[PDB]
Amino acid sequence: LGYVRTMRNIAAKELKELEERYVLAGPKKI
Amino acid sequence: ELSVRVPQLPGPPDTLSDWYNIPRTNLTPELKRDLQLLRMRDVVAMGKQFFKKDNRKDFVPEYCQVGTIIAGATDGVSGRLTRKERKRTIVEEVLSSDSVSKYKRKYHEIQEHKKSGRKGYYKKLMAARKR
Amino acid sequence: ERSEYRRQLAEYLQNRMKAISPNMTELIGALVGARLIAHSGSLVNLAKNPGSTIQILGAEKALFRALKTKHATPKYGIIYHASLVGQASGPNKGKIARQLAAKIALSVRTDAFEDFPENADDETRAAVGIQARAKLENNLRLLEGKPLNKGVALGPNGI
Amino acid sequence: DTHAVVVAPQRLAEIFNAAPAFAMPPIEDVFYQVASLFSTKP
Amino acid sequence: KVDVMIVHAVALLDELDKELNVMAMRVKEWYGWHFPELGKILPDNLSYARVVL
Amino acid sequence: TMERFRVSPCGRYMALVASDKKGGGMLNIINVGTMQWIAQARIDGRHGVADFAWWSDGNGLTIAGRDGQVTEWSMITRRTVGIWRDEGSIGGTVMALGGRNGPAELGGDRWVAIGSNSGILNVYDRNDLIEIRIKKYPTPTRVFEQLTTSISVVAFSPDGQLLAFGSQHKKDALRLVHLPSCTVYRNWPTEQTPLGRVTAIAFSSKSDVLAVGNDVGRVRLWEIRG
Amino acid sequence: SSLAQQLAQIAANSRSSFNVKALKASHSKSLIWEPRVAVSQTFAEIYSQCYEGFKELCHLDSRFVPFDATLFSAQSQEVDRTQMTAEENAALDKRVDSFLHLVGSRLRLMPAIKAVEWLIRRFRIHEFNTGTLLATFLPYHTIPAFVTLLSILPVQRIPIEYRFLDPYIKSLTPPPRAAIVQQATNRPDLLSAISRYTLDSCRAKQEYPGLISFWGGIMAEAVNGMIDKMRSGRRAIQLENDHLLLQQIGPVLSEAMVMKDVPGIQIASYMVVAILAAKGSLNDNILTAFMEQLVHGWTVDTLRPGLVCLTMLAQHRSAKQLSGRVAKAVIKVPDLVSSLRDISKEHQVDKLANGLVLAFVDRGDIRTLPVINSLLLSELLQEKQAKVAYKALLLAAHKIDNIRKQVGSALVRLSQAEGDVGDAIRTAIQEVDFNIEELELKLGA
Amino acid sequence: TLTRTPSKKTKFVSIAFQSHNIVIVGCSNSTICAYDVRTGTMLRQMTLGTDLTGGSKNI
Amino acid sequence: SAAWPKAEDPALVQELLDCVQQASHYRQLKKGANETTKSVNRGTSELVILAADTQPLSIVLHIPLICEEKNVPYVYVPSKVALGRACGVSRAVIAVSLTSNEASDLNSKIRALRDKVERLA
Repeated sequence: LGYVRTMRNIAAKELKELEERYVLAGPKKI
Repeated sequence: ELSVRVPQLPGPPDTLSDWYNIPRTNLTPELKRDLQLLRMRDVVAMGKQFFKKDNRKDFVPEYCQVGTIIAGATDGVSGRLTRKERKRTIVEEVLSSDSVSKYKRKYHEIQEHKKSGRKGYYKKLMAARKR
Repeated sequence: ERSEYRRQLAEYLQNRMKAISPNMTELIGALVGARLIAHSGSLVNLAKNPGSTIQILGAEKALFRALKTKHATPKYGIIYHASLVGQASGPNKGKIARQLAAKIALSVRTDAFEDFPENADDETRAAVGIQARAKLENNLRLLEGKPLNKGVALGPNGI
Repeated sequence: DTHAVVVAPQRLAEIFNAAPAFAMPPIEDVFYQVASLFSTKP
Repeated sequence: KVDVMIVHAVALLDELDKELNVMAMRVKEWYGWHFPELGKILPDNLSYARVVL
Repeated sequence: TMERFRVSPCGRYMALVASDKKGGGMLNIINVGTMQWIAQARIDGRHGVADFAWWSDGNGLTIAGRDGQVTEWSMITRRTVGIWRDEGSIGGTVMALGGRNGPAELGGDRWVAIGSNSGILNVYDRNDLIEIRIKKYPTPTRVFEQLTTSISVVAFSPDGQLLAFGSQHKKDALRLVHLPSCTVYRNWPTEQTPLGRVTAIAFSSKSDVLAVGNDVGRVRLWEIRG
Repeated sequence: SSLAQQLAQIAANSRSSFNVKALKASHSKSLIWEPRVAVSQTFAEIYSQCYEGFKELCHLDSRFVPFDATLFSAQSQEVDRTQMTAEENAALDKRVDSFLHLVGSRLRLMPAIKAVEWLIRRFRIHEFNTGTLLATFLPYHTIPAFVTLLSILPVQRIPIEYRFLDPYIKSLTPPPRAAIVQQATNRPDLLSAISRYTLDSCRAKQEYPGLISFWGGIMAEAVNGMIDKMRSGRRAIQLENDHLLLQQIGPVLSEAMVMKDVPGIQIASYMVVAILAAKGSLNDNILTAFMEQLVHGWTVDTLRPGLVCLTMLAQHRSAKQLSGRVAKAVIKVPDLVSSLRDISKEHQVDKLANGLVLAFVDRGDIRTLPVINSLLLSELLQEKQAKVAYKALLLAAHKIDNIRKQVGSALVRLSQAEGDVGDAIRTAIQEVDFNIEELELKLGA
Repeated sequence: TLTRTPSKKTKFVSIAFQSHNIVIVGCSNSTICAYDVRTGTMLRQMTLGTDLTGGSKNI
Repeated sequence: SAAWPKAEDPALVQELLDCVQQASHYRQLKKGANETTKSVNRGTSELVILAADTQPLSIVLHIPLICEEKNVPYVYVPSKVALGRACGVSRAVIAVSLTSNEASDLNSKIRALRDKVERLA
């Protein structure tokens, strides 16, 4: 369980960085 | 002046008294890889340098200590490993050295000579008969 | 002269720690408190940590090595060189390290978030530290005064 | 009407285990501690 | 109350302990040419520096 | 339904919980001698009325609803004397009310015991409810957390010295409690006391005999002797 | 192996060494010196060091000067204990027990430890007087000197009551008070041995507060655990368990309650009596026996602790009145009502005060009227107790056949009392339905 | 805004003040709530039962 | 005081404790201040319920900072003993944090409950 928790923390940080980079790459305005 | 004592009453030796207390081997997997490499150091330098054939049944000695050469003050331009070559173990130095392709070539020649006629050969003969 | 300056720097660190965090200074003391503040970065950055984090601050290399190779994690970190975990011996050392880290987490949260009327004496500003230290010393002396196992007392015959 | 005082023995063991036999409070003070432990006053 | 003085003072304390240990070992090797048995008599380096004084 | 009811100790009245939950339960109060409706007591809760108990002088009644609200409702003024809360009860299941020499304007019963659905039974001294003003947050004289399943039965001794409380959902889950000391007796029931899955208990009129009846359908009797 | 069992009992009962390795080991067992040094030590070196220790001890306390002549003598360098007869060995045992009772107070000091090391290394007290030595080191069971004595003790020479110490001899750690107290609740022999040691010291007036606090604490916790064991719920078994508890306790408390010269052990016995009367549900005649012996036993030094223990004893009784001599010595108490208010701030003195008023009213003496008046106007009794006490006073006034003058003076003062006591007294007059003015004008005319 | 109900389906249909600081509101989910205007808190939630004359359980 | 998203309505408090009990039976719950802080810092936490009856209230005030940094909803119930025996603990629990998963009726209840907490805020 401790090993899975550390790997999940690392993978969640990677997902946050990759989703930030994907949004930065690519009735909205009134 | 004179005090009540502390009563302290509750196999092989830990440190050698005659050899200035070399500690007993903490037989880590990295030290075991290093000792296998030391008994196979004839194979590592592939025929360029042969070694004294010391082949006991157990290659791990009872007392070892993994150290590092520091410095000869007379030679310091080429008798000194650089920062990108001072590695942690001995096996890491062997792998960072050259002729790893030479080890792979000799291994694949041995693998062909040992797969020469064993069972894929007989599967091919049986298929050529059945066709 | 360097030694005299280092001694007065230790006295200054003690005075500034009793100024900043009186609860934690009443618990473990100024040097170990300063080590914890140093590793966490700041007081409000230490206060956001759980007690299991504060138990193994500083032992992080062995911690993450053990967590990644499925070994057994270290029992304590910076907390080992406090006073109150150094009196124990055996497994009671790890038990007192757990309990002391939990009380340190409570005391750091109190010293970093509680307000005071500014005419507040230090003896009532370090109240959580005083109470936690007294309770924790009582628990330590119970853990040390746990008796040994009874046995059959045999005579000379074996009867 | 009154009943028999119920006291958990861990409290009395704390009263006597607070210090060694030497360097304990005097027996008048320890008697007042034990009597206030066994006092049935609400 | 601000804790940047706490982190700076404890980093300074660690570096001072390191430099004081190396300068005390240096005055031990630096006075051991003239009196070498004093380093065996006094193992505490502060008292060694005080005796050198 | 007419399933749950309580006759007053004076015998004059009888209260029946009306089957209408809807975020608050009422109970219709009936004169015993003529069997006619005379009053109605409505409390606010989430699922209604967990239990209730007449006061010992016979006038009012204490209605413990689910979600912790307990309500003292008098018969003379015929409106609510007060509302207080059980300590931390996420929902009440049973209540009992006994003893003597309590507060004179709250029926003259000394102890109230309220058992919740977690397994915890709180016992309050009813001289601590009076702050006629009732404290909105009284503290228990004793919180009993010995039973692990929901408290199904609770019964005071008629002289107010014993309190037997039990859970149905565990085999031999019954405890017996002294008052005013609020200490659980440790010598009974033992591992081999054939209680069963206790569904109903009853103390005798002189409080010499405890009767315990289980879910199999077997009454067993125990002399109480002090 | 019946022969091996008989020979094992013979070898355990044997006392003198008979081969050279046994002599060297038995000479090696010491308190101060390590064994490698303590093997090669003659009896002049040990006597020089330990006589310096005894000189320091004899300059500290005065009463070691007979042991200067008999135990620490230059001739006592040479005496072998195993070569003298049984009466010489018994007289030497009496001298050793007297010295150990004398030296138990100063045993944290290195002079006293040097003196005990002389006794151990010459007379072999760890083998021949294991009971008294282990009992005199038992109040110091948290110190390294007790750890060393536990290390040098022979295993089969310990008495049966102190055989809880065997894991603490196998692993050299000091035993805890939980272990000593738990073995005291389980074995009556260990509690009897501790109480016998401290009473045999306190009869010789060699007490010290460490020993008194040690015995008081361990007998208090042992009687606590013993009552919690003796409680059974069955009537005949709890009767027999109360009787067995009293038969195991009674001599110790019956001596330590009336030991007048040692107020510390008197207060500790009061503590044990208070625990025994509160927690253990005892009988009324047993509690009157305890109260009568406390009343016979107190001094001025233990008067207020005696009154606290008396309040607890009288509170936990089912009867209403006290049995005579209790009320007589509480008449002899100097400041009764003010002391009872200082106690009733914490201890509920109501049943003691009620029984005191009833036992004074049952006396036809007229030197108790200030005490009766003060106890009635004290605000200590309840309203019902005050009413029944005043009713008994007027009934005694009707029973008397001067006396009636002082009785009527007390009655008119009690009727003209000021507060709630006067309210309850006039209410008691109204419910006994007898007129004030009859006896008023009868005593005024 | 003083407060709002937890349930979004609670509709406030009538309002009357008991004193200067106590507001009594009726609701559609069978309740009469008694709020306190200064702090915006809730004194007590009076409730009423079902209607047993027809359908539509909420009074 | 410092407990400004207070749940004072007893209907909402009963809904919060019923969802806490259901998550406790689903083993989707983190009990205690340290375990709540770990779940909020790791980001697995869907909702977090603190208790306002804490005698030093400042020992749970660090969790509002981490919830403001991680955008999870926190709410204060009145009684920590009620929170404790709502989780099924037999101790006083001062902070609890209930987590989310892929697909559950409990996850739908979590979404509706944090909508009600956002109505409180």
